[PDB]
Amino acid sequence: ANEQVLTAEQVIDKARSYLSDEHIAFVEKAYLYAEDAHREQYRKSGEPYIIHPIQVAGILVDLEMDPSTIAGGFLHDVVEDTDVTLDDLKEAFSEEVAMLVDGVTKLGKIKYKSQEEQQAENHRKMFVAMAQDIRVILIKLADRLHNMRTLKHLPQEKQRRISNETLEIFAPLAHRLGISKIKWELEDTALRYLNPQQYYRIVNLMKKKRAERELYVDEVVNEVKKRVEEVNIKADFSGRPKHIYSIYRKMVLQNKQFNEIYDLLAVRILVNSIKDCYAVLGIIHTCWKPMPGRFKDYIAMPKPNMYQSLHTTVIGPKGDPLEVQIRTFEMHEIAEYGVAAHWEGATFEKKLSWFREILEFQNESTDAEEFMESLDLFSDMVYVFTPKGDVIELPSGSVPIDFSYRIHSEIGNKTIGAKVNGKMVTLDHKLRTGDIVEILTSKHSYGPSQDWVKLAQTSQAKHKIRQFFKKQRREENVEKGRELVEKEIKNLDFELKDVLTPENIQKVADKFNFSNEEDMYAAVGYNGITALQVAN
Amino acid sequence: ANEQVLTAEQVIDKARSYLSDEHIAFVEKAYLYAEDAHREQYRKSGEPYIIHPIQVAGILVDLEMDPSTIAGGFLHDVVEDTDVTLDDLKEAFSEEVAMLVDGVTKLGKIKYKSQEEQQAENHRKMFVAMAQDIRVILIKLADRLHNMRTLKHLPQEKQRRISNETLEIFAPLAHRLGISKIKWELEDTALRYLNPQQYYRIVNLMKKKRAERELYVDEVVNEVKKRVEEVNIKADFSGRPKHIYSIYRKMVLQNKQFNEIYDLLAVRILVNSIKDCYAVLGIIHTCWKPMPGRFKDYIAMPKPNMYQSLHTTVIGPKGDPLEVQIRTFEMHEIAEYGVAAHWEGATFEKKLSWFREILEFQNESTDAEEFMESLDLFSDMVYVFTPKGDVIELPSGSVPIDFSYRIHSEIGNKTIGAKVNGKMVTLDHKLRTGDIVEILTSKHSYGPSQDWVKLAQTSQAKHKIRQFFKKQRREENVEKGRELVEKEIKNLDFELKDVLTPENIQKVADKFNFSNEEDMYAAVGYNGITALQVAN
Ligand SMILES: [Mn+2]
Ligand SMILES: [Mn+2]
Repeated sequence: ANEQVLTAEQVIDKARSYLSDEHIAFVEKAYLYAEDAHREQYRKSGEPYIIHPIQVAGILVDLEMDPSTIAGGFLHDVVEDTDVTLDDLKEAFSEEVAMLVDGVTKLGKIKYKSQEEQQAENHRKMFVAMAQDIRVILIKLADRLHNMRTLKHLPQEKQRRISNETLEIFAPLAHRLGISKIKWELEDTALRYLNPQQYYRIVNLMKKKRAERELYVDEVVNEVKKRVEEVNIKADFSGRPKHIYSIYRKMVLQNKQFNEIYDLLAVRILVNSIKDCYAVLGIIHTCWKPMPGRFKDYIAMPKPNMYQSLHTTVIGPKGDPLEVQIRTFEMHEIAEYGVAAHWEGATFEKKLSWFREILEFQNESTDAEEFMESLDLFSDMVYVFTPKGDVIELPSGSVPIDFSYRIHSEIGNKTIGAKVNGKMVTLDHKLRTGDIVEILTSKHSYGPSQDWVKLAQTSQAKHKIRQFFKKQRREENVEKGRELVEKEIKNLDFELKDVLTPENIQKVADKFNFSNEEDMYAAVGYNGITALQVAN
Repeated sequence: ANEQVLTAEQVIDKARSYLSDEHIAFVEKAYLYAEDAHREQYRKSGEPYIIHPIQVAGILVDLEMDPSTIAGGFLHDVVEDTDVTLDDLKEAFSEEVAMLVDGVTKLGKIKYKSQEEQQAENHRKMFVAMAQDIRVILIKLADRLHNMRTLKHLPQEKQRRISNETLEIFAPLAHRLGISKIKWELEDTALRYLNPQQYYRIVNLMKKKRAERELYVDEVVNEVKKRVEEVNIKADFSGRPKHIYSIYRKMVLQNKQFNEIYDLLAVRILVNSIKDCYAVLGIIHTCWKPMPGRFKDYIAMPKPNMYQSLHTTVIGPKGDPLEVQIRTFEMHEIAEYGVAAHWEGATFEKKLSWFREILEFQNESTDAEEFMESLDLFSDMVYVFTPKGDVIELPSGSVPIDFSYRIHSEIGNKTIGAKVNGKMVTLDHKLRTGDIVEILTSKHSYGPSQDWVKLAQTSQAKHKIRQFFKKQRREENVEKGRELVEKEIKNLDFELKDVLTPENIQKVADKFNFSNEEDMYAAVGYNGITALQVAN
């Protein structure tokens, strides 16, 4: 059960799968240089020299990085391990590859610090100063990952020290950049050496219940898709296996004994848009009761490492907890491969600076690893729920009036009150995201008031209110131009015309050839003398 | 048939409908000052003095402008018409109101220019220099609108000269700012004096056919909503009456005789989102054949005056032409009341500068009033059609692979070719917006290739391709770890084990307690010696 060592041709072809011929030639020259560098110069364990740089470059290609990063990973242990120097590499390929390799070597030359967070900050500072980018950090993370994969050949004390350095520096740094695969693998492979007893205990504890958990998952997945595809929203997804080191992270927390750890490796749901995300949220909330306070909105409040999802723990099946996760495919790419997945005339000027800034804030974020509300009122769209499960979007600052007019026009016109998550609110009340809103309606009502056009936020609601008021004005002027001028014209003189009310007078009113007959009456709301002389 | 003169209390209450008490006090003080300014100082025609500023301020409130603009409209004819000077106004209220009133008066003091476009540019330059904003321009447009409304009391030559100045300067300027109501009213009321014969001819020509046109509309509206509400997308809308001066604009064009003017005052459709706009577009294209080249996308290529809609002329009912318009409610607010509808610590710094820039480009846009493709590849979402009418969104640069994977996962995996609007295209072909795409599918196919992950643009398609390749790798390693090691272990020695193939060896393979039994076979794709010794 050891994943094999890949050859160089496979890595070159997998890089060719997403690169052009020039980058392929660059990485091939780098590979040949790395081969000719350590020739007749092998490891202490007797294993060939090029296996380690080849695996580092393969892990880097697995992240699909820039060709300079892959060349540096091929040439990361060439300067101080062989006769080739830094000037040789700078003359060979470029100055940037030299910077990357020199940074990797410098971070290989580490120093002890009195404090732990301070040595983490020193490892961060070396990078940030020598490379605002992560290319050096990525190459070093690949080096450490391959070291963790081939650690069993080393003495046990060295194994434990390397695993400690990984758990205290490299794995939290990988978490800082959003690269989650490397984080999980480093954490698991470090716990395997630091505490093999707890590692295998967690493994064989997950073993017994993962069968009934697969059944729980399959059933909940089936029900979820059967109730989601009805609202005509497609979503490819699967179950999320909870990795071991997170189990130990919550396990060592004395309160969170393994039994009834409330996260129980629930299902993730990948979908196309954010509105679809919140629709799936509402559907899951309507299919099962959510546990209070167990909802986390990492979309409107993204994690500082760009993580973006939606977590909610519900009652679900027979088993009490299930913490469903919902995110989009871009959000999945981010939450999986961080900046490397994210990675214009010059696309490397603002990129590395923003990455340095996100790392300079993620240091403080790692000093307090949990929620630690960040920054905000930046989001423009709030997604509100209907009690049945439907989720509708509104501009931030929208009122329940906008909600009602978004549901239906007639439903909006006859609005009286509003209930936000079971609370009698005012129509002026602002709408947050996620809260469930239901409006009070009755056809026995005149309609809106003059204040509705002011306190509304959605343009649609304002438009419909203007339309309603204009219709009312038209009917008002028509009632005037019927009754008031039906008397005012010839109060006594039309007594015959009050006896005989024919349609020929309609025709003599049509010779004015205004827009409409209803308009023939509506114009009277302004002028009353025109039809006063043409009563003939 | 003359719309009445509104009082001051009505305008103050309508401003109160969307303002606070302080702005109401400001506009009330401005109104009282305007009343006491021209007291015992009436017009040449004998009409009271305050009617004109009151109507100007009422038109400004109808646009719901800032209180300073309404105060200036109340006080636009106070400086040079009364004893009150500019310093009096500057000491009374502020410096900004003084700037606005002085600009209005300066543009009332106009100069003749040798060229027509040059005098239009002079009228633009006076504004832009004295006010990068439109507040002065808005007050002057309201002044000119009220002058056009009360023009019948003036001599005919003065009527025609004022209407000419309106048609050559004020109406095109209102069009420059996107304010369309004022543009239409000014154009119609100017054509009424400049060419009453053609005005009333167009009126009584529209009269005869507008009945059958109302029938055509009602029927098309009914069919459209009946076929749109089925796809579960709501849209409030109505018919769009074609104003008279546009009829004359196309009529004076010798080719476009009134008969079969291809625009025939078709229906507009207001909807919530842009995706809904293009969905309505596809539905209308599937219900009736579109006329070639009669489609205009003013959403992806907005008019320089911020106009944003979607026009398409189709065959429709018995009658040959019908040019349906589709836009959102924000787009409707824009296309109706321009910048005044559009109108942060300081919200007036960038606003007026951007408005000045849009006017400095709309001058050139008015020198060539028609399409005049502007700027671009700025839009991020391309909306593609399915031949049935469904419209799906993609990121710009998406390939038909992304389209197929967006339709369905299985449909995507078995993709072979693609047809864009009836043309056999490559899967590498980039997708424009609006074109109809249909992919070729067949379950007799292995699946994607290594190039698909590269040339795809949607993250969802890349994710599904990675998943497919990983499933194939798993099954490949399982086939290996069945056959190759089923022989390689004990080629002759397991002849008994080839005779007896029981499930107890499955149990001795389960004592390794790896993840899954399928994983018990999949791990053999890397290591083949572990199960070689435990054949017992
Ligand atoms: Mn190394
Ligand atoms: Mn005036």
